Amino acid sequence: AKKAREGVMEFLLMNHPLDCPICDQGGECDLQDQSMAFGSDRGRFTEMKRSVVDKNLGPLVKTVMTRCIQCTRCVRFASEVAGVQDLGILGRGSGEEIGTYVEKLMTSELSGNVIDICPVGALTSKPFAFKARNWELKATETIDVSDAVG
Amino acid sequence: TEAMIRNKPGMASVKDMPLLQDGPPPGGFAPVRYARRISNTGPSAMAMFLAVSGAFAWGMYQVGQGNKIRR
Ligand code: SF4
Ligand code: SF4
Repeated sequence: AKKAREGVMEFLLMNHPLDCPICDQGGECDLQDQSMAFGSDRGRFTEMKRSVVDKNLGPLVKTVMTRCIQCTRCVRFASEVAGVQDLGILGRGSGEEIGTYVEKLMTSELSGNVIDICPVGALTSKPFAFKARNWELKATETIDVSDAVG
Repeated sequence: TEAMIRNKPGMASVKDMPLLQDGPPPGGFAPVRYARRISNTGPSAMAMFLAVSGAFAWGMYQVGQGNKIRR
């Protein structure tokens, strides 16, 4: 089991760009916290990682699909929970790219939660562009008052 | 990585990596002294008393002769 986990966390960090310093979700990252806990301490891949252009997904979700690991979590969230069906896993192989095939802002509300859904920095809040870090933020378990769902 | 940081053109293998870091030269350094080499080659117990006492015997004779000249 541990060798299988290390194997996979090497593949994920293989074509993944070294964007952790410039990644908005640098501290709060499943990939960083699984590599630093279950993945191997070193990487043997020394070649040309694949890179992906940044899709325009609107004024909410800043997208850096190079970081994205193509786990498909968001393309499932938009199809099922958000129910708008705009995101897609275009292409096959390493060339897999997540996002709308035509430039299409995620017109759906409830589609800003894809950032919390995303286990990787790729999909991040564009309003919270880089303004802070996962460790600076003091958290209060407040409620919301915008809409009456509370 | 670690085979793209320490290149050494060729080398056919992950071993034989350059590995040039600081250390003693081949054959170590010189034998360094650590003991207390305090040389006691000074005037002995005598030769210091006999230099002093020789003076307070000839020099005092000279004080006497100078007192005779002054008188
Ligand atoms: S998601 Fe961002 S912070 Fe996490 S490993 Fe990838 S580049 Fe680094
Ligand atoms: S949730 Fe994030 S990491 Fe997963 S496929 Fe979508 S963009 Fe890629």
